[PDB]
Amino acid sequence: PHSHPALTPEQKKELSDIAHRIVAPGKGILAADESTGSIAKRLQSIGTENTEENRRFYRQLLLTADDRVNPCIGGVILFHETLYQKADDGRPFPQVIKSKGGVVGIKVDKGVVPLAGTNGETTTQGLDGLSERCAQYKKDGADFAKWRCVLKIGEHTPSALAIMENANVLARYASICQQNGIVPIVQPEILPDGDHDLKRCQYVTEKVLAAVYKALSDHHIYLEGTLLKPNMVTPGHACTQKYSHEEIAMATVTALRRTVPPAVTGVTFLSGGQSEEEASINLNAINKCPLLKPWALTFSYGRALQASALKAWGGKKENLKAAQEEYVKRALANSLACQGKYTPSGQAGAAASESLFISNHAY
Amino acid sequence: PHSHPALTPEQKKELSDIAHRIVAPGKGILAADESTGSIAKRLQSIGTENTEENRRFYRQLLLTADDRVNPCIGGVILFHETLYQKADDGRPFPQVIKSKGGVVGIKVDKGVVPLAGTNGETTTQGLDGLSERCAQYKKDGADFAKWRCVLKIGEHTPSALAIMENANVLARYASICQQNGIVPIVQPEILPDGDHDLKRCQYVTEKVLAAVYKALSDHHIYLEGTLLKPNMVTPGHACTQKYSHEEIAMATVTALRRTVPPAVTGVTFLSGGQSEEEASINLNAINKCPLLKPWALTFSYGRALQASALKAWGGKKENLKAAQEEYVKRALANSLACQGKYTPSGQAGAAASESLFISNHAY
Amino acid sequence: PHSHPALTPEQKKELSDIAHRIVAPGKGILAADESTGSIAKRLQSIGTENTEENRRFYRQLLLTADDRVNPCIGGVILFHETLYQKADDGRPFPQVIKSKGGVVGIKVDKGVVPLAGTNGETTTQGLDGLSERCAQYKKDGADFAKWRCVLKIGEHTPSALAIMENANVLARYASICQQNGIVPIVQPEILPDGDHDLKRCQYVTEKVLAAVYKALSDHHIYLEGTLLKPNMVTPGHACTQKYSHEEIAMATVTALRRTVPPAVTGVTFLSGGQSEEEASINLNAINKCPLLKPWALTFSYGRALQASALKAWGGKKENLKAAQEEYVKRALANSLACQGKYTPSGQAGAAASESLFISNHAY
Amino acid sequence: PHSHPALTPEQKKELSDIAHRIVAPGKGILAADESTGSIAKRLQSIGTENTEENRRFYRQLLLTADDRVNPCIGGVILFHETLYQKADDGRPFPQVIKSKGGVVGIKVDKGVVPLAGTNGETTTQGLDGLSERCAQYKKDGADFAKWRCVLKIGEHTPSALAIMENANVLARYASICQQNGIVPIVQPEILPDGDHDLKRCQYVTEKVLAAVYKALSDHHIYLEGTLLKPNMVTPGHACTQKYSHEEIAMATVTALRRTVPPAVTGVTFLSGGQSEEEASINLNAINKCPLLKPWALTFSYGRALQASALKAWGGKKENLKAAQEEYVKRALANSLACQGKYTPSGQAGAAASESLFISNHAY
Repeated sequence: PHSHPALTPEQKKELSDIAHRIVAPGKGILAADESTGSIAKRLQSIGTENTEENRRFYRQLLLTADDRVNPCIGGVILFHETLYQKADDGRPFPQVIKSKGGVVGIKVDKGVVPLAGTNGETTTQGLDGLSERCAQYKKDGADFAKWRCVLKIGEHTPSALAIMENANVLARYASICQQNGIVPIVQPEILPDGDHDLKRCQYVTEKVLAAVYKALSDHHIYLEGTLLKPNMVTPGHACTQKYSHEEIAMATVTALRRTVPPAVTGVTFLSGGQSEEEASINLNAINKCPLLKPWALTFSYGRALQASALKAWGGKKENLKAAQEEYVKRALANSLACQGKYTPSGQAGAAASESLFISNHAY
Repeated sequence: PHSHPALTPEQKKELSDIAHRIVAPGKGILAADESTGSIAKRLQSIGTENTEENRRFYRQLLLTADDRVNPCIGGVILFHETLYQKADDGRPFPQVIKSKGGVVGIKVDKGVVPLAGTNGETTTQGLDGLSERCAQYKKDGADFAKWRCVLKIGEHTPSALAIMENANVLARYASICQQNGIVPIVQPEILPDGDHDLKRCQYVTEKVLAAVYKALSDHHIYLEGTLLKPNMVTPGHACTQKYSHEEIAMATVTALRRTVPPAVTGVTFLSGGQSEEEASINLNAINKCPLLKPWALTFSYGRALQASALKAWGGKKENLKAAQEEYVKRALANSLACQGKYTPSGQAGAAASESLFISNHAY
Repeated sequence: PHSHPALTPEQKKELSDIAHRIVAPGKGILAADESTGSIAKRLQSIGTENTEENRRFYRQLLLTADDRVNPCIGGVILFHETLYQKADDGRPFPQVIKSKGGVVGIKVDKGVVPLAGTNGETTTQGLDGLSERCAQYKKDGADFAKWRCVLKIGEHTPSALAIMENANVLARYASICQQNGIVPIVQPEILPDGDHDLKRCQYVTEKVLAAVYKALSDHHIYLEGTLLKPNMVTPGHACTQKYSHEEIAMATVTALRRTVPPAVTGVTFLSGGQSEEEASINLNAINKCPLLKPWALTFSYGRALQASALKAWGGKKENLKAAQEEYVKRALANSLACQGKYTPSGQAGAAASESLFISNHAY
Repeated sequence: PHSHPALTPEQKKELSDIAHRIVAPGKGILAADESTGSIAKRLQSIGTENTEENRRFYRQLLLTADDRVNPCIGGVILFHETLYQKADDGRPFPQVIKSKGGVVGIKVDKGVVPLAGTNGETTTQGLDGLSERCAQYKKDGADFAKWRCVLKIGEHTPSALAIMENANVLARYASICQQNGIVPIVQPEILPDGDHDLKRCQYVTEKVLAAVYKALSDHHIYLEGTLLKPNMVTPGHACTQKYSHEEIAMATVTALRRTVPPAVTGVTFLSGGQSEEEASINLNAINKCPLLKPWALTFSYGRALQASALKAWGGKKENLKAAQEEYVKRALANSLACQGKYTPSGQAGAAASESLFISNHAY
């Protein structure tokens, strides 16, 4: 082959520094990049009207939490709208985040689209004008981008086409980001839907990650200047078998060790519909695995850090401090979990809200 | 594998019918899809200002060609602007085209962007919202589309990356079109730049087309519902070895036979910076090549069809008829070219001219 | 990519000449390259002993069928052993084939081996020292070779690995043959085993063929100096669905039209467990198909040419002429069929049962 | 996709155990697997005529080294012949190796052959019947195997065909080995020949290694049951720029971190023409590199351990005592280097006993 370096030693350093700040020991990411529609769903759930001020207010609640959260929050992913909003104090949101020590992030993909000739499989769009948008994003304080691709497990899925196409689009996305001084989060999300077991998800996860990394190589991506946002290796939600958190940990860590080169700065896990406490325990178990993990493994949770806070809010202005507190709490818990210092680990008799698929009711 | 019907019998018939209609014996394609920036160039070089009206009247000037052109033009590629323009008679352009018996085409790509880490190589964007766009274009009279990818020959180009990426993006575009009833014209354009010889161009052409058709296969593309708009196999514009028309025909056809499968309805050739006459002589030669050609070998020219017409016009509404006459003659000339029934009134056709590269000034 | 001529003009011409001779109009291939274990089975079924002497006689009988066979046989695929045996007059078997106007071929693969981590899939060995074997084989009268690869349709097969691998091994084999002056017959054989219907077989046939030609292109294979020996697109042997011959014909032609480039000199179909009649009938139908077929569509039958001749001989030298006329009959019949001239023969004792049950009735 | 366990957890256990035993901290591999041809070269140099007895005695000299080498040698690669030879005490070589705590390895490839249509590139053969040989080798005491694949850097090398094919063959060999309980050493050898600089060598290695691991994944290879035998990152033997061992180590470690998954048990570097001292200094530099290294970084030296021992021997039995001491010292010197605890007694000594390899008069 022949080389024509995409980045200079100076470009690589900036990307590497940013990537390292976000996942520094004890820190994770707050995913509060819910689209106007997604957020509308949540706000509706807690009986609050999906209004402009309301959205700007709920984001304030999170980004304006007391200094207690600072060493826990390394990065915050915002939606295009939020990025251009102001706080009560006047300060534009990206500033509030930076003053507290966090790196500003922005979701740039434009949704998933169906791939013809498959069984409900998709790919993601958003590459058009990405360079210009990323250029403008870096200008407006943003440093890391988010892009979501989704894969499904089934009898004939994920197919080779979905694996190939999704891997390629991720590499294209990452390439443009790196050119604009923006560290790209690679997010090949494998859906926990179905009744497949643990090994299956682990096999599929390994296959997927393998393709992903080879594509990044083809597109000449500076891996140090990237972060991996994968799904935890877990059994399907409908799976009848039960698994210990330590099994989940072992599955996940092993899968990553067989595919993710040590050059990748970090792995920020998705909650994948797990409960707040469950997400912590699993994360802690992961960091507690006796296997050599050369990358940082932390969190990139949305609902798993907001659930209780959203409820505590309920759209009530007076519940401000109280709701923020629930978030500060989830914050600390996860700061300890990414360090394997989060005590809550050995618990199951009253920790899993999925015993229905274990009961005779599933047979 | 396992089948998952990308299209129904009905959908396939429509694509095939449209496709076949475009390249019927004696018919070619007029490429009038120059974007605002490219059309400016033309009007600028002749001497008329880049006015919207000047562009509408100009394009009218082509599409209003008397019935003589009817059996010649099977399709016309339009740019978005032109699509919603009306002729002086009040009738919208797509309808005018149709009343003459031609099929309306629409360019859908958004230009080429750079592939980081390459030697000036690019890919093409346009996929975002392309599905909804095609559906709108179809309701509006468009039955086929055009997407231009470009590849270059150089000491280290085209590389594996550019080849894979361009063929992949093309397959994507082809899938989105076929879903919406629009026949996709696949354009893997290899530039004639450089001092490379005929054999080099033939070689890379073969490696490009091969990757392309493997790509269409993976994406489950309906070949019968597509068309290939490639470059003729010729030597580089700065090459020293002079070749006969027969030599370029034989090289072109052999490369196609080695890569393009029989199911592809037709091959619409690009001019490639060739003079109006050169294009007709070459095309004619390819059709006169003794080798078996199972697909249509016709044209999809732009400059080769409107060079003189544009000139004759000179922006003056009074130059109208003569300008139009130039076009008809190039339409007729080529109509016979794609049938191997054409002959320039020379002896062994028109000769070759000022090629400083095939002279003492190239050493 | 970057060229590096694998063959000189003369080498290409040699290969092309040979390939074209084998598939001249009205001609096909006699596949009599049964391995020691294969011919043993057929011999034992009729009670005849499996000795080199018995084999030499059986092969002798076929190889010297009356001159009426000359125009029907373009080539004969022999097993190693036979290439070195002589006819009763002391003349080397290949020379007996050459004398009759036929081309000599040799089996070169070393059989299929299990693929790990698959559902009983395989690949084919035989590469080691193949270039040396081919140089010698060429010296000894062989002009074309045969390499068999087996793919099986199942709920999840052929897998991406089996397809990729089998295509790669074929391309390596072909390359070696072409470097030693021998025409390689690409045999991507999909088994009729299973209860999959026609549609399923066509889809699988199309996916596998695309991969094959991409690999051949990747390994710089000269298509004109190759022959493709595939399966006709038919329903699985266990399929309950009844299909007419015209459907079988349309499916097979459609699949080839969509994947086999026109530069391929010819397609030599194998019988695939069909009866002698079925083989002639389906191939005739194939040559009747109203679609454009740029390549010679012929036969490469083993059982479809011998089954009846084997029942005439029955191990007794007395039945020499009886056996020979049977095969002469089947050759003449397929010669018509490969030209779409075969008149399907009426009830001739068969049409209830063919020849090889195992035997006829013994207690 | 869908899994089909190529190995049972127990087989996986055994493979993992072997791989770990080989590269235990402070241990490395002695590559004494020279073919009859290669060794004859070394013997000629010391006026020793290549004979069955001489070879057997030189191997015995090396293998009978005093017990200090035991904690240095985790394994020894042998050639077929040697596996069945016995030391003067009546016990077969494999038994002795094991007596000294070492694991026995065998070279299984059948050498390289040229790839058609490339700039003199090659691929490796040796797969035919490999499983049977593996079953035999295991029976006789071999626990791991060696397969050499050669890659060359130049103006247009390695080519995609060369990367693709070699990576694929390596994977096929690995699959076969693991099925027989033999730990396969993946050896994608990039030649130091040429005048390319450090940057190019590092860039090429990364691309090759990425391709290799993608192939291993595709073929379902158990990484924990394999080892990697790569070249160190160094400029070509014809390069004129001066590089320090620190730059060498940095380039080397970096490339590995970017491509080799943490699951790979160990990495055994090969001599690469380097002098004995150069090898130890470089291996040590590598271990002293401040970058995170998840896998064991050791050696698999042949000439970098035998050089002075052969010379010392000089074909004189008296020099037996002498020769053995030279070996033990290099081994002890490398046991330390693979632990980053080695130090040169001032200068080195390369140009004095050889003048180096590449291109003095190269064959």
